Parts: sequence; C-alpha cells; structure tokens
Amino acid sequence: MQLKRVAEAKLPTPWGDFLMVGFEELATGHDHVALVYGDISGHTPVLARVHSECLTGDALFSLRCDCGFQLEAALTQIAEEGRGILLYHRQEGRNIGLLNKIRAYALQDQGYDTVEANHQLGFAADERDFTLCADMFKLLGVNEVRLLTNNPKKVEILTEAGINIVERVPLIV
Amino acid sequence: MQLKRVAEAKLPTPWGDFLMVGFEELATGHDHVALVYGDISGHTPVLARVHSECLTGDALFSLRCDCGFQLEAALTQIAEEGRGILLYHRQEGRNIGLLNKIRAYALQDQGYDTVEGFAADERDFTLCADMFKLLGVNEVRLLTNNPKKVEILTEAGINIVERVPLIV
Ligand SMILES: Nc1nc2c(ncn2[C@@H]2O[C@H](COP(=O)(O)CP(=O)(O)OP(=O)(O)O)[C@@H](O)[C@H]2O)c(=O)[nH]1
Ligand SMILES: Nc1nc2c(ncn2[C@@H]2O[C@H](COP(=O)(O)CP(=O)(O)OP(=O)(O)O)[C@@H](O)[C@H]2O)c(=O)[nH]1
Ligand SMILES: [Mg+2]
Ligand SMILES: [Zn+2]
Ligand SMILES: [Zn+2]
Repeated sequence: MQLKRVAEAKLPTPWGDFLMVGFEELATGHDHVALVYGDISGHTPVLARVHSECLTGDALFSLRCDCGFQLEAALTQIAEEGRGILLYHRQEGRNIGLLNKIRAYALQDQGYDTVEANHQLGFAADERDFTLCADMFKLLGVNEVRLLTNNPKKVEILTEAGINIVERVPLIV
Repeated sequence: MQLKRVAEAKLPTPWGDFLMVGFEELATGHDHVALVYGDISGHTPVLARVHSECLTGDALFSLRCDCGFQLEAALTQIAEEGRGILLYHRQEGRNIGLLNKIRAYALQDQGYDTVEGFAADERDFTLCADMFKLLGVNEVRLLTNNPKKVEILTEAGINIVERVPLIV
C-alpha cells in the first residue's frame, strides 16, 4: 500500500451521483481520485476505467488527443452499467508531467511522433506506475475487475501492476 | 518574476487554435498554463479570463459548482472576440488543494459552509500577473462577474482597465 484514502464526498453529475474518493501518496503527498457509481460491493466483478489525467484533453477541449472523449465515454458506460469505478490517475503526460507534454507537442509541431518525442526529452514511451491504481482498488475494497479499454496491451500491464482483471470491455469512442 | 515560460505548442480546439504556453514556478516547480487566442500584440487592452483550476468542475462534470461552465463560457467569449487569453491558474480549491476541497465538500455534506482550518481565499494572484508579463501583456479587460475580483487582481499587480461580464 503506497496510498491512503483521506476523504470522500458526493459528486453530483448529469449521470447522477458518484461517490468521489480522495487518495494521497504516502511518500509524495500527491493526490489521485476515484469516482464510484452505484454499489460496488458484491462478489460480482466491477466495471472500471483507469483514466490517466490529461489536462488539455480532459479540461481544455483539446482536439489534439481524445482523452476528453474517452473520459466522457467511460463515465457514460459506467452510468449505463449502474455500478462501476473510474480511477483518475493523476500522472500527466504518461507520468512525465504537463510541461513535458507541452514541449513534446512543441516537438511534434515539427514531425516526430510520441515515442521519439520523449526519448529526446529523456523519457521512455510510458513512465507510468499503475501499482498506485491497484492500491486505489484495494482501498475501495475491489478485487475482480472488468476493465474498460480498447487496448489489449493495457490489460497485460494493469494486471501486471497487480490488478485482478477478469474481463475486458471496449470503449465507445 | 516568480515564474518562467518553459514551452508552447499549438492547442487545437472546437473554437480554433490556441497557443498554449507552459509556465513553471521558479521556487516550487509547480506548473500553470495559458491559452492564447489570436494576436495578443498591440496597444489594445487584451481580453482575458483568470480561471482557477477546479478538477471536479473542469474535468469531472461536477454540478456541485459551475467551474466547468465558466471555463467553457470564457473560451467561447474569447473565441468570439478573436483575441484573448485564459490563464489556467493551477491553485486547486482556492489554493488549499484538491484533497482539502473534497474534505470541505465532505463537511458541506454535513453542516458547515464554504467558510469553515484555512481562510476564505488562500490564493496568490501575483503569479497570474507574472504570466501576463511573460506573455508581454499590460492592459487587461478582465472577464468576470465578481467586481471584487478586479480589486484583488489589480491589487496583485494586473493592470485591469475594464471588467467584462462573463455570460454563461
Ligand atoms: N508524452 C505524451 N503523452 C501524451 C500525449 N497525448 C496524450 N498523452 C498522455 O497519455 C495518457 C493517456 O494516453 P494513453 O495512450 O495512455 C490512453 P489510456 O492510458 O487511457 O489507454 P487506453 O485505455 O488504451 O485508451 C494521458 O496521461 C495523457 O496525458 C502525447 O502526445 N505525448
Ligand atoms: N473551499 C472551497 N473552494 C471552492 C468552492 N467552490 C469553488 N471553489 C474553488 O474556488 C476556485 C474558484 O472559485 P471562485 O468562486 O473563487 C471563482 P473566481 O475566484 O475565479 O471568481 P470569478 O472571476 O468571479 O468567477 C476554484 O479553484 C475552486 O476549486 C467551495 O464551496 N469551497
Ligand atoms: Mg474558476
Ligand atoms: Zn491527451
Ligand atoms: Zn469548482
């Protein structure tokens, strides 16, 4: 356990109420958050989406990526399921940070794609640590998970990070 | 100057392209960002909105506040003006932080209100003044419905020459 559950409140949205849970990294103090829809108790695998924070897409209407659409789509599918979870993993730009993501777009505003745009900035393809997400699930009393994703390689990674993914689920975007 | 302009890229949106500029606090390393629409040069006062980051409202569709609507409304009015700036001031929950904002809602989910162990507003807007300076901006036409904000922001060093109602 690298996180601690520090608080929760009712988050009213156009899909209904979500229980929003605040998490704090024990070692850094960094925050992360989860949105719980419905009753997640029960031996029934829980439908969940692991979303990595993307300021530009998530809040600034960026068309340069589909993060915002994926975010809305996940909440919708979770609402339609009536029971689910969305982990808002606050590791901006694949854990390199917002500023680095901007200077990556700055380089992409020249040609080079995502991969070499980071090797140039000193980072690898993906610098993220999903064990934190596994910790959030644990703190939420969640075991078996039906993961919302269109990338099969993600399931390999998240289960690898310690998440008991018993089933996959495509995202409508 | 407490900030440094570290990078910029084209930010395509449904209103067109914005030049997004990344800023870094010299003392903390914390980031902040600005979105520039059109050509902000010229002695003409610049229309701008100072938005304080609110994760729940800005990205998580929270109805518990109108931060998200204000955010969209500002970008729209700026787009309609054809020249403007939006400062995304990353001081969550009035500078107390996201976690504290959640445990505040937790109390509001109880009895207390938005004023009960921090003050009313812990924010420091001098950083915003710094972003404008780094953007080569002087005179500002501020987008806001709160007149008391103009007093505060000009106080923080922003040459606000006009308050402009933010239509939502
Ligand atoms: N270094 C870069 N990071 C980016 C770029 N565009 C988006 N991102 C970051 O990548 C993260 C999301 O992209 P992923 O491709 O990881 C999407 P997710 O993790 O949600 O995978 P899927 O479920 O398979 O869709 C998110 O944290 C963004 O901030 C880019 O051009 N460069
Ligand atoms: N502690 C609290 N912070 C809040 C609450 N509602 C919003 N906020 C936070 O306050 C910040 C912005 O809200 P304000 O009401 O201060 C809006 P601003 O200061 O930008 O005023 P205007 O220009 O008039 O729009 C933002 O960072 C929010 O996360 C609340 O009930 N309690
Ligand atoms: Mg605001
Ligand atoms: Zn993105
Ligand atoms: Zn808010």
